[PDB]
Amino acid sequence: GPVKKWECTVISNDNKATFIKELKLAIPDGESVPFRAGGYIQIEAPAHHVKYADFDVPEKYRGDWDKFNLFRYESKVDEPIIRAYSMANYPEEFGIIMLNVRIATPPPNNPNVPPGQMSSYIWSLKAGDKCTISGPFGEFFAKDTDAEMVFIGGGAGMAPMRSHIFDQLKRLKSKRKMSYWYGARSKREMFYVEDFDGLAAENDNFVWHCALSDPQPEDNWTGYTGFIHNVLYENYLKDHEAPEDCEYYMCGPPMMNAAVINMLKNLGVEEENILLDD
Ligand SMILES: Cc1cc2nc3c(=O)[nH]c(=O)nc-3n(C[C@H](O)[C@H](O)[C@H](O)COP(=O)(O)OP(=O)(O)OC[C@H]3O[C@@H](n4cnc5c(N)ncnc54)[C@H](O)[C@@H]3O)c2cc1C
Ligand SMILES: NC(=O)C1=CN([C@@H]2O[C@H](COP(=O)(O)OP(=O)(O)OC[C@H]3O[C@@H](n4cnc5c(N)ncnc54)[C@H](O)[C@@H]3O)[C@@H](O)[C@H]2O)C=CC1
Ligand code: NA
Repeated sequence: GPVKKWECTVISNDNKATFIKELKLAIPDGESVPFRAGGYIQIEAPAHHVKYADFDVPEKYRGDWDKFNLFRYESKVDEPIIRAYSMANYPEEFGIIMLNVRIATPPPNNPNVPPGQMSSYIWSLKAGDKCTISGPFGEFFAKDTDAEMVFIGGGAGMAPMRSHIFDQLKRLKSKRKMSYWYGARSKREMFYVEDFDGLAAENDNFVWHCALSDPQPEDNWTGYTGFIHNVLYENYLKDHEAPEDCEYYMCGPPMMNAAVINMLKNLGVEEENILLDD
């Protein structure tokens, strides 16, 4: 009754990184989900059986798949399932839902356990497939203030970061000072580069930076390296006159969230200015 549902068509489902796919969904009749940036939807899947060997993984991203023999895996799901995924589009990107979905493979120290149910299903989807979503939901919303904003994302945590940043600069026409600090493992794992480069070129109040935590020899990389929290500290927060006056929004793997939070507390940032999704 109260929660709305849409039967969507898959527009595309391309790899954006070795272990991340961008699922793009078309909403029926060109309508839009009435969400807020930072929110999420629930995807549901029927019973199914999929093989990793059938995933479309481009050769550019296949290196670690071959290296760890990840095409061995199969996922057998006996009953319908449901999971949450965050919108990577912002609300005025009408008619679509964009998601960034990390494949949850078996842990390497435990390789024979079942692969992740829903991410394996999503990775099997191809253009033209149908996909049912409900919502929207969420609580990871921007504060309505004039404070400087610092966004920290890592890996698939890109999704709500993109939603938030575009919402501020395009829908809200914000003049707030904004920066985005994004951690990727190596150059091929970067994505949405055109999106944020364009925003920074058009908005004097927005800048962004990528740090590579494991740069590869073929990257010819001369930018920032290491964990993103160390890069943000060294190149911006260390010398900030008043880091406690900023609002920090972050989404990354658990160990990135913990390192960022620790660093901000050590700088005297208060918990009300440190925001994560639940
Ligand atoms: C609000 C919210 C927003 C989210 N947004 C996103 C998003 O934007 N993008 C995203 O990628 N995810 C997101 N997530 C996480 C997402 O919902 C899923 O939890 C994730 O995709 C994994 O689900 P799964 O069904 O693929 O894996 P599951 O089936 O839940 O399995 C999880 C992992 O456990 C492993 N495992 C299984 N059995 C065992 C065992 N016996 N021992 C050890 N390990 C085992 C699996 O191989 C897999 O690695 C979000 C979650 C929430 C709550
Ligand atoms: N809860 C939510 O709203 C959302 C959750 N996610 C989750 O985000 C996760 C992202 O994971 P991946 O893409 O595999 O990330 P990853 O392995 O590619 O790492 C991304 C970056 O995180 C940082 N990082 C990683 N390990 C670190 C450590 N030990 N210490 C400090 N920094 C570290 C590095 O800068 C690294 O480049 C996924 O598991 C996904 O489920 C994704 C989107 C939204
Ligand atoms: Na700029």
